[PDB]
Amino acid sequence: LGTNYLLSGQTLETEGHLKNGDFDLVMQDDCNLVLYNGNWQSNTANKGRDCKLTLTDYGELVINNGDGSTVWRSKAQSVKGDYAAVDHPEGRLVVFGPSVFKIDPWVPG
Amino acid sequence: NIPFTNNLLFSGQVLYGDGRLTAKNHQLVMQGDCNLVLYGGKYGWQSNTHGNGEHCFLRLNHKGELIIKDDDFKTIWSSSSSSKQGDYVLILRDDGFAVIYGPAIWETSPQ
Repeated sequence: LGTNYLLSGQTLETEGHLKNGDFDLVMQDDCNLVLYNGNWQSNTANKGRDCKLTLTDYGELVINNGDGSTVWRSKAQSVKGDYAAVDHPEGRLVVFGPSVFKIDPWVPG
Repeated sequence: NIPFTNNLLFSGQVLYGDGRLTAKNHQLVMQGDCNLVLYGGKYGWQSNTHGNGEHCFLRLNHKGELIIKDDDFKTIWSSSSSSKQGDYVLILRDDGFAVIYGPAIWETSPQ
């Protein structure tokens, strides 16, 4: 996983975090997603155990508990494609996408 | 000004004079010779613009296009990726790909 971003198709697990500067986004053991120093939380404390954050290929963030039930979602969706949720250094998690340009160093020239 | 993060470039930020993004095994460098180069495995990449301008800088705008300009604002290189108006981010990802995502569709806000 990246330090400060989550991509479409990736999972932030229980105890996982994204960090940028003093801001620390944690998918906590109590199922609450909390952005330390950012005054924000999903407010899902005690709505499950073994919770995981994902990001859909429509740009929606989704928290699911340990038995697959959706406990929270960001609601905003856009076209189908690749997205990234990034911890901005001013202290906000922002969903950007779809992708629009790619530089690929694995192939010629 | 937006504070710098090593693997990101947000709309409005600029790189120049060997400023670069850095991630695992890769660097994307806006060199003092006016060439934008992605260093690291396998092949790497370049804009192929060595010597084409003086004091060039890279900037991402608010339609998802990345531009190299010289000191007089002549275009040296463009990503040709112009899109909807908004906030974008260039990520030099841990897998080596540099990808422009946007616009922003959702954000947390203080509660």
